[PDB]
Amino acid sequence: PTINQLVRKPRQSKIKKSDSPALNKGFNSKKKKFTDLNSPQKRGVCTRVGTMTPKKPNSALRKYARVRLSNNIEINAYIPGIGHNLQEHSVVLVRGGRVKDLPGVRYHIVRGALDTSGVDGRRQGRSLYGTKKPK
Amino acid sequence: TMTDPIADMLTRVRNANMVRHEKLELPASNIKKEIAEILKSEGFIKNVEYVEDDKQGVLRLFLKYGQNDERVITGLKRISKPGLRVYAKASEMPKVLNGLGIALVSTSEGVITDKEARKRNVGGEIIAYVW
RNA sequence: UAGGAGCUAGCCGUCGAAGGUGGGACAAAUGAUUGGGGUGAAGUCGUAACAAGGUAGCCGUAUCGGAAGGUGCGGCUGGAU
RNA sequence: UGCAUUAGCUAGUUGGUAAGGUAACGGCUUACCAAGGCAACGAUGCAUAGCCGACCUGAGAGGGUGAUCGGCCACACUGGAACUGAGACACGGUCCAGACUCCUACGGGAGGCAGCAGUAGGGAAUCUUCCGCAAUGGGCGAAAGCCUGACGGAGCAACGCCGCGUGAGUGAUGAAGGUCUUCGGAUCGUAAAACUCUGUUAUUAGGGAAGAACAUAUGUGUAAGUAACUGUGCACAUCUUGACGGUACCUAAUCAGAAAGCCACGGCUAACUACGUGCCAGCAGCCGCGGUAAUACGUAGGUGGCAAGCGUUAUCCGGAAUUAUUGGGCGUAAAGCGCGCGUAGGCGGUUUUUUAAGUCUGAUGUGAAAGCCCACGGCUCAACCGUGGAGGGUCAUUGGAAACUGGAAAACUUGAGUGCAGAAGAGGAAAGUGGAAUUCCAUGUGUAGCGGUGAAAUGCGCAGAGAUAUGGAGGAACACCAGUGGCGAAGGCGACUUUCUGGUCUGUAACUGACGCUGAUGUGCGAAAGCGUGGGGAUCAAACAGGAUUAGAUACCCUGGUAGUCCACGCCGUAAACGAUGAGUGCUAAGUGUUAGGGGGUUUCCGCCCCUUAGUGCUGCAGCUAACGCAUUAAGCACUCCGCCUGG
Repeated sequence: PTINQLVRKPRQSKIKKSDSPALNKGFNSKKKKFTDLNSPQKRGVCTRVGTMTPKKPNSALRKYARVRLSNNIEINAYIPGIGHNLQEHSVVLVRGGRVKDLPGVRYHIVRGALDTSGVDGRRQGRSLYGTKKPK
Repeated sequence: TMTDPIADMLTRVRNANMVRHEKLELPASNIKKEIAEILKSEGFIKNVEYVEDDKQGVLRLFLKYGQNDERVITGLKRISKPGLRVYAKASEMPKVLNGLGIALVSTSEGVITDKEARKRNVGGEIIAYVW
């Protein structure tokens, strides 16, 4: 590329693709508007868990979660933990992550927000919580 | 194509000095030959021999190189064209590479040179990066 | 009597958020509605192409195809015989 | 303002003259002015907007940065008319629509959170319908006053930390201590009981104290002193002052006292091997483990990396210049164009010469905070605050002058434009070279399977299908010239006499002075499948027939035959059009035999030898990428443009 006939367009770097539509979404209910304000506080509703009649060979027997927070908008997320109260009509909060031996699933649901269960089977990873922060 | 002889003729010369061809030709000129006169006085080459013709004649070149068959012609370049030049002044000019570089020379206030104006506060013009 | 000219009491035209009318636009639910892909054992098809994938053929290319596949005319090597 | 998957924008318009009015000045309206003016400078229009620093930060380049936080605009129930205070559309002004709110005893009235708290609410987030004007602040007011919801404070907090935090190891290694046993005494261990060394933080109980001074508060009287002492400033000095402190400082009261968890014990995770553990549970970060020998799932005494410590979540960057003048390339890889032909342009070659306008301003007044150098004070260190110089050495202000230029006067010629042979021309076309079996056999016949075919039947078979020639014609359709050859915008370009020989083409090039590549323009088509008329089923030909392999068709098989095939009137913008490789100036040791055109020697007997280039090929130097492999003619080298893309 030239420089003097480059004044019609500079020789520069490139641009961004789509990333995490849910992390940074909002909603204005005034005039059927649709907003964005970059907050982790965006909600949904607890619906479903399951799969369908295979074609590809991905072997895994673990929980699917079409399961979300207060106000309904359909997503595909994860319910961590084995003990869980996520059947219907739940409210939660969500953060990110993926533990191994899990195919493709890449988010979470925080424990003990509004309407879920707690963590039971781990006793050697003891002293978390970091803010109300004694020894 | 030869805004600089280092532009297109260097396609020939960079191999010509690999093969020790210590003499060549150049278009007739007065500033172009002046800068090579600076360089041969520095001892890049033997001497800028002179023109046979009048208008764009053959100025003879006589290119000495390093006694070790080495070449310190570390690139020299310019962009002259009707459409590309400096309609612009070295009433001040700095230097690069701690004064080792010595290259093209062109302006108008009062005769010094690229390396002969390193100290003036009305400098010169440097392009190459010699060391 | 300001009556003369006058402004309020009276008449000739102005916009005004407003107000409500009208046809388009966007939507959202979605309709005993509805097209593309992926996805989850692929049970559907041979390992269809990769060993000339069992027959080198190919590229634009009528062609039908639930899916690996096929037959027509112009350029081609991206081939063991 | 940014933005065409937003383009042709606009009409007293394009904003002087006369009337009018802004402290100023106007099409601001009017009698005149041109359809003009605005233009892919993407005007129009869409989106958006209070703006800067602010922070973080890529090597420097320097930048994204508004929450706060500071500065600079606009709005204060929405809106509309007027009034207005010098200015108001007014945070707490009228009439109002509007809207709701409340009231209604109906007769009508208005209200009116964007001060600052909290009220419903929410959240991860905003405290507390927080304190008082204590001080400072200012509007009006001598004096004096209030607003304080300004101001300062009270609580809030690893949002992020910080110093102290956890103080003493001596005598039995064993006074006592056990993940892993075909245990040895070492042993989380002179640790340990009990404390060598001790009295800080630790709580502490008060003397208490500074700060607590600033502001008047008193005439003794001074200054303004008015004709003069005086009311105010105030030398007196009556001693104030906290939205904070009987707490700090101190006695040391206090005692070895009143103050520490992480993934794991997995290769990389350093945290030990074990068991219930048998790819199960489930820990689970690059990746795992787990299947009768789990280190790992679960668990564990220690246990690891640092400690008020533990891991994450949105933002930027380290990571990774894996985001490129500086600090990307594009054949394959992130990417290089059927194509070429073209205007502005980018860049096309310059040889001279004048200006000082810019090409590290001279030196200084000279410089935004969490941010140009040092000094500081306080910070339990800190947590964090501020202060001065340097005010810079950073802009302004003064300068004029090379060997570029803008400007100014000359010409030259490689990138541009004018003879020639016209060789090959298939560039792409214009007239001739002017017609058969295959369709019946009418002359004449003679036969069963010609056939279709792997083998066969179909189609064809009796004029006797296929037959004969002077004779009887044509339906689609005119292979010499034979090597690594010549041309077009391409698709591509093929019979030849010829054409223009246009143009290549090399030998001459006879000659004015940058007159070009790519790229706004614009140039055309691009092959077929298919494509808008007679032909066309004549050939071929899908379909059908009809045949069947060996133990399988209607298929490899196809004549009759469906069109189609095809040429005299319309083309698409597609091919492995591939160069997977875009087109200008020139080389990269170069070589290489050669078509063309030439110089020729020798002329040969049209040939041997040298120079030759557009190429032609071949290799082959440098270079090239990972290698494929490219290269004097790229997949290199230094000057031109183009477009592509830096995840897909």
